[PDB]
Amino acid sequence: SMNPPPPETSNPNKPKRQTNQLQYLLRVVLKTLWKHQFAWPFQQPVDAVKLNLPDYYKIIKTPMDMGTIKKRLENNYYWNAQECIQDFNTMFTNCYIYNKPGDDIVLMAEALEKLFLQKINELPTEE
Ligand SMILES: O=c1cc(N2CCNCC2)oc2c(-c3ccccc3)cccc12
Repeated sequence: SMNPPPPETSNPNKPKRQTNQLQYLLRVVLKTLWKHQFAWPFQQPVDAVKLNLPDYYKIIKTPMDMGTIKKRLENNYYWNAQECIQDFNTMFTNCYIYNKPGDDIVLMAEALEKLFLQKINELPTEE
């Protein structure tokens, strides 16, 4: 059993910016979810080998995790806020796609997503 390579966190061929919205996504949104009691499973890529989930990367073709998002934000990898917001949503959706409703991992994702939605509701207007 093998894990795929993780998502890229640097790409000199990809245009990127610092924006006040992206700064908010790191300082407020990522920071808030990262410190949460249920953050730990989402702080790095899913290790499908160690977790004995050999079908994981057959079902999940767009893996994403907050470790990757954190690195991307710190590196200023993104062009806009929507790209980063999409990464968070991909992470949550992967969990709901792979697992059953009410599973502990799904409950954890739901708690993080609730806070995510609350914080992005107050995403500042672009300066
Ligand atoms: O979709 C998942 C599906 C699963 N599993 C399916 C249910 N049993 C635990 C692993 O785990 C996940 C984990 C995880 C990582 C380390 C320990 C525990 C969980 C993290 C993120 C997503 C999943």
